[PDB]
Amino acid sequence: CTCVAIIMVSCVTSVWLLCRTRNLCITPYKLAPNAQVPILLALLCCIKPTRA
Amino acid sequence: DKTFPIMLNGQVNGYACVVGGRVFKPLHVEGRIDNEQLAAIKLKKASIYDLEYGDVPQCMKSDTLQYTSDKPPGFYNWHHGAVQYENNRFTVPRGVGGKGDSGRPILDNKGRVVAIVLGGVNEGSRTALSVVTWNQKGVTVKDTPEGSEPW
Amino acid sequence: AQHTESFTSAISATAWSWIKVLVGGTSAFIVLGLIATAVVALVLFFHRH
Repeated sequence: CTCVAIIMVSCVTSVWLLCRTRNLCITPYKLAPNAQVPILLALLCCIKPTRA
Repeated sequence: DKTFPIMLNGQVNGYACVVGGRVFKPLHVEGRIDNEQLAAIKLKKASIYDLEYGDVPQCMKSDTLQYTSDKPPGFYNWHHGAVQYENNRFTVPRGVGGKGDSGRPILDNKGRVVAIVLGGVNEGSRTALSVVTWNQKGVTVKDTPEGSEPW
Repeated sequence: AQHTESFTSAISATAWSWIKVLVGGTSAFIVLGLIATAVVALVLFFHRH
């Protein structure tokens, strides 16, 4: 039960930190719909690619 | 120009364009062409790129010259008005965008075809057209707006 | 018989080479087909923008 509590208290520091950076990946780019994102951050470093 | 209507029980439900090399006809419409020399066209289905078989001989070839890429955002001769943009279609006013007039070409200042309309009956206060475009070197791209009904 | 015959007591080394060729090559011929549809989808997606 200590093994499933350390995992569950560290899996909630994933989505608190990975989705924190994933919001910071895209918010300087939905503010700029007239500029093209770099291809490194389009798929690899940040998830969401260019749409239309 | 030279564009043909498609007959379905005596009424018009689409327009078929011809470009030098291959004719065009939208997938969402149906009926019979209005030409004896276009009655022998081998019809076939395709993807959303709207590819038809242009098996017409040399007799009526070189009708509408194709426009290349690097299209400027300037004036374009729509049949029922004018379009002025490049990346997407310019917001044409209300009234236009009815039904049964698919496939109408958007011409240029020199009488060259650049896009073929496919859908977008109504979006609200304005009207966005889903057309086919050539991106940078001539690769044909089908571009659509959010929630565009075929037309 | 002193021994006990099993299910795989008859297959030789040459017969198992034809089992692996008939299984490995034809299964990989669908993997080439399955990787082909995931490549031209990526090409046509890059033509959109």
